[PDB]
Amino acid sequence: FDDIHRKRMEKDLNELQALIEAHFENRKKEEEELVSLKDRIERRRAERAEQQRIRNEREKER
Amino acid sequence: LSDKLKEAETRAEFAERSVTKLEKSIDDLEDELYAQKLKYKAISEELDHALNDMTSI
Amino acid sequence: MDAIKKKMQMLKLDKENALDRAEQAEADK
Amino acid sequence: MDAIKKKMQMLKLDKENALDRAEQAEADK
Amino acid sequence: DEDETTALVCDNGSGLVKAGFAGDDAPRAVFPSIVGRPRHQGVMVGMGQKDSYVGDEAQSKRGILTLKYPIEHGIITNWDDMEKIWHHTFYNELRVAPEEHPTLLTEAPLNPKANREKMTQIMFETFNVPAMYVAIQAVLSLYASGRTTGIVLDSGDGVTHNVPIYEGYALPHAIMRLDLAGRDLTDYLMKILTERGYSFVTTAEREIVRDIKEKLCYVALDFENEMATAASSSSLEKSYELPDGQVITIGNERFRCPETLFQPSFIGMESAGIHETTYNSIMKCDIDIRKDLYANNVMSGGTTMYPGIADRMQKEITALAPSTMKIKIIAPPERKYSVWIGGSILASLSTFQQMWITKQEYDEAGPSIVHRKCF
Amino acid sequence: DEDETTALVCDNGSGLVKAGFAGDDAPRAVFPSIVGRPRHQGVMVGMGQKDSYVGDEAQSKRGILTLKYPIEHGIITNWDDMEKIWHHTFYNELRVAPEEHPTLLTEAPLNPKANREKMTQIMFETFNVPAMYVAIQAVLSLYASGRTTGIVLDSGDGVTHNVPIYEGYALPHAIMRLDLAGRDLTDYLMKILTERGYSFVTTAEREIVRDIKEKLCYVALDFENEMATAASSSSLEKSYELPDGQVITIGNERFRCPETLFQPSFIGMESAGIHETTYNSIMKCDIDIRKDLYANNVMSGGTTMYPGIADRMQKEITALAPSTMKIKIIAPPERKYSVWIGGSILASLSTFQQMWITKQEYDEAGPSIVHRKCF
Repeated sequence: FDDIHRKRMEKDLNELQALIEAHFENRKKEEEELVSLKDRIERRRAERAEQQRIRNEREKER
Repeated sequence: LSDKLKEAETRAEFAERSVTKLEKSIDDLEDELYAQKLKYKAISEELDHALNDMTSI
Repeated sequence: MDAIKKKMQMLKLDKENALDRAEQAEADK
Repeated sequence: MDAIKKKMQMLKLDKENALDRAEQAEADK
Repeated sequence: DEDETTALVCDNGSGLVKAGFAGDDAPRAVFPSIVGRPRHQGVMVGMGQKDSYVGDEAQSKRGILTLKYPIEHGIITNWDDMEKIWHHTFYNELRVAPEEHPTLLTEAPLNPKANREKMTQIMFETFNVPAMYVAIQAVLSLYASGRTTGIVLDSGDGVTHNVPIYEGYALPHAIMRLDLAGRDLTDYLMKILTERGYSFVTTAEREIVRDIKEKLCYVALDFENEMATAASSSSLEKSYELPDGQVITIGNERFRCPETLFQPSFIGMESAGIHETTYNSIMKCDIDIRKDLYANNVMSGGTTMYPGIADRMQKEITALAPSTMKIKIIAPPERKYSVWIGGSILASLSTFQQMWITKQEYDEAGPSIVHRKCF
Repeated sequence: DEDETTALVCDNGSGLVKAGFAGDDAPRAVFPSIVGRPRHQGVMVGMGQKDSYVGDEAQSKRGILTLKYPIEHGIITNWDDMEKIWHHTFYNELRVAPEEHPTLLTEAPLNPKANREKMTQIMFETFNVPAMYVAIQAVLSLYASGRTTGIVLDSGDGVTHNVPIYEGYALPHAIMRLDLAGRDLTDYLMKILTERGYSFVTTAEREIVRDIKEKLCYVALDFENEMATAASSSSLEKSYELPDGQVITIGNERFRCPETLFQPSFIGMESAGIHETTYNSIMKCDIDIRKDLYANNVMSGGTTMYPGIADRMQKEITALAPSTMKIKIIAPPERKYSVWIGGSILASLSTFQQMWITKQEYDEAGPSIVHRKCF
């Protein structure tokens, strides 16, 4: 019986460390990859938006 | 053709405007959304990370 | 707090049982 | 969370103290 | 899918039906005890649409359905709907046709004989089950909890039964059956939320209130003190998100609804509450029985999962009980799910194989046989 | 103009405003709960013209006004328009001033608490009434009809309440508050008159339809038979003359509208009708209560004045009810205005003079005080 309790702590603490790591790392990987990716998407969209604004001004003159 | 062009040009502008309006509302969506996306999961993550440790008593 | 839900049950039960034992151990006279 | 840390330790202590009291009182009785 | 004729097991209440197979330690699926029917005239053509929807279908399509429960206060009043529930429950999700497997259904100890007779008749004549048994819910709770002794409080949606069992024996003279249940608690919440400006009168609205109760409500260890602050300040209020994006904010009503279990007068019920109901069952048992029943208040059924109930029931009995005596509640996390599990345990006991009514004895005697064979 | 500080009594509903003084047997004046506003740009100079019109003024000048009702199915939301209605009711009709008289207002037993708090706040803060008392419409309905025991069927413009009272006590668990009312009948009739080729969508059109309903409608004892003949022959048609000289001839719509009270599905409501709610409110009461409530189903409010309504409900309740026992509907001529009369009865009881919130207790506690002082 008390071995059940020990097994529970063994899995919970192995899980705790796996979790502290997975909780943090899954977010740091997904989250930093996401902002890095979307920081670039945001910049590329802003660049394209500026280019289209310029393109629209050029057509207006045409 | 002039009317179709005016309508198409008007629509080219409205559709492109809708495209840049949505690209912007989407960016302004997604960007503000990623903030939620990056912080709601990181806050809740880290809360859960912390919970494994919070509960180590 | 899943960790707590179970640790809570474990400790409430273990302390209640230990306390029941403490009380009986003396109460039995 | 203070509630969980403080009570997990206190309930753990009620158990440990009660367990020792059971052994002690049982030895006396 | 099964490689043996294991019995199939279901706990069919006025609320939900838990189902799985004999020999497991958990149900495999849960369905609400609901059959839904459209209350509108179809305008479009070719959109399918059933005459009735069952279980989870009934709730998923509920926007235009009236939702009815075939079971009330522990018994089946509408068995045509239960047959659709059982086909769905046993065959669509568990994937087992009862024709090749025994079936165990449950009841309260004083549940009207007509209900155990119909449960037996339906499974033998509509589903062609090779064997049947109708089990006592209190027995099943004690098996699952590891007890042979205790007061079983099955405090669910239908009826609170409250039966003392000692060393495996029934003590029927001490049963305090009470017509106080989870369905009434929901009705009370609908009325007090109406007072707050959120009237609920339709099926969709009724199902919302039952969802509010299940997610926000609790009994509280000390009701009057909890109410004194909840009724005076926003600091004890909790919001709930309604299906259309609107919200409801709830204060003392959050615990006043569940409190009806301890104060039945809130719904016009002539009762002192579930803790005196429990206490009187202990009180009426023999003096060398009482000590074991005080130490074993067994929690099964719904409402047993309200915050503060396990601690409150032990405190309330302690307050009625003699001093010196140890009052204890049996209320583990696996609390209440003890009745389904017991059905599995009983169905699979080697000592219970002779208790199954076969579809031999059944046809010779008819469904009244359950009254002679199950207990 | 009164020579005594008699309480003022007023029923400020979603339909009509009834008012008079305590001790009389009728309201002195009755008018609609309406505040009207111009929906057009003025062009002539020196024309006077109000920003808003009240009661009969609102209807008299309605040709260019949009008309609003401050009370929504029994609750006050537009308190500013109601301040104008009360001022008009008291000063331009009764010729009284609340400052010199205690005032009694009334609401249904499951009416949201906000209604009682706002009515209390305005009468104390804008009218400086020396005292207030929010009464229960069900209490007042039985006082006027002469019962301590019975079911209040208050089927008026706002909401149908359906509450059993026994020996002066509420039996609240059996209240069937229903979202089916005279207000829905007006809108439903506008839609079925549209089916006949006479569309009605605007305020003026709504007021015309409310007049058609009040003068031409009935329910009938046997709906299907009345329907079969009305749908087949001009012999059951009745004309109505519109304000602009147009004439509308109405056939089975004359009763199909009102029939919604027994068949709520006509307006998309999930309900079995007013006779079933009456029946169930009794069936949920103890058997030593039911014998007195079935014999005393009591009508109050509008729609109870329709030909065939007391016989229609008594027939359906009797059909649902057990034999031997007698089922009866009490439907006195003091209909639609009987709750006002009940207000006069309550306001003038010697046993009621200790029930008033005074304008001392009010300011110390604020308007939430009504929730503790009245009931």
